[PDB]
Amino acid sequence: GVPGQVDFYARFSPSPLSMKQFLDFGSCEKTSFMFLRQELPVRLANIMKEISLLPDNLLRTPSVQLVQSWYIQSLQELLDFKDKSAEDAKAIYDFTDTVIRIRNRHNDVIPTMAQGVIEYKESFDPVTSQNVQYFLDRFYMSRISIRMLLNQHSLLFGHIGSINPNCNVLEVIKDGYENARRLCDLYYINSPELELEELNAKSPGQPIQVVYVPSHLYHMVFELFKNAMRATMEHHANRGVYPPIQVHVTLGNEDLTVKMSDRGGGVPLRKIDRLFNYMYSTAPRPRVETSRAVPLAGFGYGLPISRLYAQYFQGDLKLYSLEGYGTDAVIYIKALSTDSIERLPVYNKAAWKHYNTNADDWCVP
Amino acid sequence: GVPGQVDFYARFSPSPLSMKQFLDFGSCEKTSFMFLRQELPVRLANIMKEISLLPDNLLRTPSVQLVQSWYIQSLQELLDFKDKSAEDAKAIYDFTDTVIRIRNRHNDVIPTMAQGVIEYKESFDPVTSQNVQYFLDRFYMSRISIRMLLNQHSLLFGHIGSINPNCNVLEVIKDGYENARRLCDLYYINSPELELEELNAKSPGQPIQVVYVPSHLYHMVFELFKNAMRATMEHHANRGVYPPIQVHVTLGNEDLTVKMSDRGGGVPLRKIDRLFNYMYSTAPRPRVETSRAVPLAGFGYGLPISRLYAQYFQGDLKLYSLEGYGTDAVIYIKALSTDSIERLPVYNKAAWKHYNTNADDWCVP
Ligand SMILES: [K+]
Ligand SMILES: [K+]
Repeated sequence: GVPGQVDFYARFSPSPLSMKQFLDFGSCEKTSFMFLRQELPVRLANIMKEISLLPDNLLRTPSVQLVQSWYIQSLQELLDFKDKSAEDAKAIYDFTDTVIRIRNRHNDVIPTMAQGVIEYKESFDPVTSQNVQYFLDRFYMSRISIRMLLNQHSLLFGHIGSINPNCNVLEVIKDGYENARRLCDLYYINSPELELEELNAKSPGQPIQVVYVPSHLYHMVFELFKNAMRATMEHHANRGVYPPIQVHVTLGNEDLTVKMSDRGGGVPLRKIDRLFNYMYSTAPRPRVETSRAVPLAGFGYGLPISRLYAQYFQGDLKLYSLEGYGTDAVIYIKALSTDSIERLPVYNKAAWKHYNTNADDWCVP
Repeated sequence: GVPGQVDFYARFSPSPLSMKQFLDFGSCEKTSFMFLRQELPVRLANIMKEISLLPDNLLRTPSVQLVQSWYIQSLQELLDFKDKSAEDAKAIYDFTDTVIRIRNRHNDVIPTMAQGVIEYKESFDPVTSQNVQYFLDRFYMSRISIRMLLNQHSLLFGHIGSINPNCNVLEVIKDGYENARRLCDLYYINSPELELEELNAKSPGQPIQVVYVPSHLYHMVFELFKNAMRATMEHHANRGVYPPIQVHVTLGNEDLTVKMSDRGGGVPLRKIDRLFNYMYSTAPRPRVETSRAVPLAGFGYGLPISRLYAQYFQGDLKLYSLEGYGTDAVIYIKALSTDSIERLPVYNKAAWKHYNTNADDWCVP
């Protein structure tokens, strides 16, 4: 059975790696094969059990059925190697090929799962919508983790893979700003300027670098800029004077922090968490047949996924807004590669109970 | 039995009031009596069941035994009225006297419970210390609620009680600043200046007022100033140049926000929650027999209790710090009295399970 393969591997826990451990891999293709031939089936199988717990009307959508079919095909291909000899040179070539194969094929899972959620809302619940939120954080975090392993192995055996041991933080920030700004200019015919301030408390006046995945940092800052820009342009639309977006970067002993500050009018505290809510953030997918500029907010789960990127390596992404004034968004990244450990979801009794269960200890307002 | 009185009333839930409802009371002593003769025993009894669930070595301390004895005496005195005639003028005089009696006697519960926690740490656990954190938020929130009812009734029948329908927010802030500053000058022989900015988005350039309890707002800002000041003076000690504390007040449609910003060097994200942790924040009580200035941090649970004040009426108090640079503390208050509903703990099966129970669904770092 294919349910049997899934059940067997889902019993196991994923094995989180530190950023330092990823970095030591890039220094032996055989040592990666032995790791990944178990780890990948375990990671795939754990998340696949949760897909199965989705509301039937979500599960049954064309998009989710497509995504599930991809996971099933991927598992079966990796489980073709379970016994195949560790000493065999063809098998490891075939593995690195299968990994490269799987990586370079399904870049589309994130918007496709997001289409499934649209298909779900369109044809059809508050009880099960808590399940959807729980699942999607776990699914997308799992995906980040699985993609990380596929990317490292394909880059090394196909800068230490996708890790830059010396990630230039301000450079990434400025690239994120310029790319967001181009989109802002397109949609609003104007855009806020950037004011960038830095403090290396660790070593004052020296460049701020960390061991990091640059494309992760990019996704986070690019998405935050888009959000800051939209808030700014929509708030000050009447005045025609648009306050800059202010970014403060600090390297401390333990935390790299990127604070992004806008004067876009804020959101009250009751509402601010909606920005991280999949069911609320499920906006229409921009249509192909138009020359009209793409809006800076909408489809694609930019903010919730940005936060998952922060949290993946034990960082965080927090928003706090002052309604009527503006918003601060703060990225927290671990300054030390040894503190940077994968945050991985695991399927077990506790995960299953979350889908099948549900603060009585406080009086309701 | 006295356990029996407690059990009977603890079955009931506390009945949270809105700020608007408190305000309508002050417009009929008889209508308050009928309310409080049930509500007070219910509130006392619910919290008393949780005191009983404390670790034995905490429960048995002299200080906690004293506090429990006060709760027991208070309950017994209010339950002297349960049947006594609602139409009787002497009984209502005797009730308003009993309420006034109870209020004007035990102003000391908060440091006394905090002494109990010192006595507990001194002579004696990580499992039960989660119970202590859970209890103390609930106990101190309960206390705020019970004191509120005692204060309203004693003020009205002994500005709408302790509620000011037109609380001048900046005035309270400046009073909090000056009082903190005097203590800062005493301990550090210097202090940061205040920079105060305001925005009434609701009605631009008009004074910012809300329906609120001024002494609650005072406690919050005074405690935050002390914290901002200590961080500032201790960070910049070598330079002898001390950056101002910057406060931004905004009235929006739904939220009154007070942002307090310091350049006191911050705390990494791993540690920032310790400021709200009772067992970690349990510092030595300042000794009487000295002329040495009292430190701005230490004994008394200022920050955790400040946050309980914010949350009591559906507000919040959040900290976010940039390690190596500084910290923002944000008070969130409901702008509308009708959104301002008491947040009350309730004893039931769920509360009991919290003491007798214990994220397996994620991999540990
Ligand atoms: K598992
Ligand atoms: K109860």
